[PDB]
Amino acid sequence: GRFESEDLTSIVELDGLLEINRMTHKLLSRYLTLDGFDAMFREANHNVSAPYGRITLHVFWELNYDFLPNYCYNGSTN
Amino acid sequence: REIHQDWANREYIEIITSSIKKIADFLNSFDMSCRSRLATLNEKLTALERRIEYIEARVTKG
Repeated sequence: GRFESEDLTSIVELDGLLEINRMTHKLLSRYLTLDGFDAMFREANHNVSAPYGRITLHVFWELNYDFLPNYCYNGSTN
Repeated sequence: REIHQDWANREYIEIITSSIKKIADFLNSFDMSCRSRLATLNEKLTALERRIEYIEARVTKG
């Protein structure tokens, strides 16, 4: 939800938070018994029962609305 | 003399009671072990069930 509530530039923050969550799951799995991180991630993204998850839909929405008509490319710095 | 016979009978009764305590302690230990194993089995089964449901939810449309 936090990723969906911010622009596309929050993708790095989302990736970092997902890595933190994966680390926490790995730490907790030593004693407890939880599902694989992939299963939880897909259930949260609703990608288990749908071809496309929430992340890709939000990326497409941002590309359509906020990215293309607001960002100007610079070939020197890419 | 009756005293010696009483002492022997008290030996017998004590041996029987000690055997009873051995059995009782063993029973308690058995209850403690069996249950832990059962808990592990139950948790494994529960994990399998949820995983199976996820697999099923992942390979069906509506």
